[PDB]
Amino acid sequence: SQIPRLSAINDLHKIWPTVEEHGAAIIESFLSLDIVRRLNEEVDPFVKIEPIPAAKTKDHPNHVLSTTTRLVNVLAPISKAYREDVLNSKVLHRICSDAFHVYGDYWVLMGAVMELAPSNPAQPLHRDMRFSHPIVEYLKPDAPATSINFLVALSPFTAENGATHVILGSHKWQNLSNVSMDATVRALMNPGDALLITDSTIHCGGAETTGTETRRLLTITMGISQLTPLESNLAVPRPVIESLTPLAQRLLGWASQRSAAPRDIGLLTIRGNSIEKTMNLKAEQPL
Ligand SMILES: CN1C(=O)c2ccccc2NC(=O)[C@@]12O[C@H]2c1ccccc1
Ligand SMILES: [Fe+3]
Repeated sequence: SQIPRLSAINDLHKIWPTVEEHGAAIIESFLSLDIVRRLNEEVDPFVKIEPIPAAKTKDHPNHVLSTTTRLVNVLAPISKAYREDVLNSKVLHRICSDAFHVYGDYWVLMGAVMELAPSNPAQPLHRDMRFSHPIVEYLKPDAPATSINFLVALSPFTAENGATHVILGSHKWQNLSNVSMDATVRALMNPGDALLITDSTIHCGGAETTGTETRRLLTITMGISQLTPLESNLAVPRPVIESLTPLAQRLLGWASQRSAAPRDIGLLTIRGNSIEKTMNLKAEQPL
């Protein structure tokens, strides 16, 4: 059984139900080729100057990613396509509101570009969030997923160049005895396609075998606003923040948040008022 593939336009209402059942789905043409081009252009130089994940110069080194991975997060200050087109994706927001309605508001836990050098080895099969949010492991096994991960191809995903592996149905597994590469299928994707998984879906980046292709992706981890993001936008210039939509501002932690509790008292509030009301935060102001 292969990963179900869905149209971002026509099959919109089926995307989250598909992931909820099978643990993965491919959203064909999630981002247009044009958004992909612009995003690639914008992040290019920052990918190039990015050192190894556990570089000695970092005070939060990432010891888990391979030395042949480059990860660049906090994309808003770096990319117009990201902070405008991506953060406002209608497809993304329908899926996220489908997925997280039982909990309340959601935001970006991390939006990162990942680039894999030629001959990058495959990752060990894993679930996300275990190196940042121990709390997730203590949730009841049937609790609705508290984060999901959009893995957006920014270049072709082939079997040959290390397209992602997923184990369909593994988001519901409790006993991990059958975890093996034998159980996986591949996410073959064109640029702009997206693989959508939950935080319980067992998956791994694939082994790059050509020795010449450089595979790149945009990973967008969306999570309930009750969970702390992996990345901070606190240092993003106010002019940039005030160029965004109110929705994009909330996704980046520049607005208060709400839970779904009937008499919700809110998150990140200030003596009963919102961040944005308190700071008189403007929105949609061109730079
Ligand atoms: C270390 N890590 C990440 O840096 C990461 C990167 C992008 C998006 C999410 C993310 N979160 C993770 O939990 C984790 O896929 C995890 C993983 C496990 C094993 C091997 C490689 C990665
Ligand atoms: Fe992962």
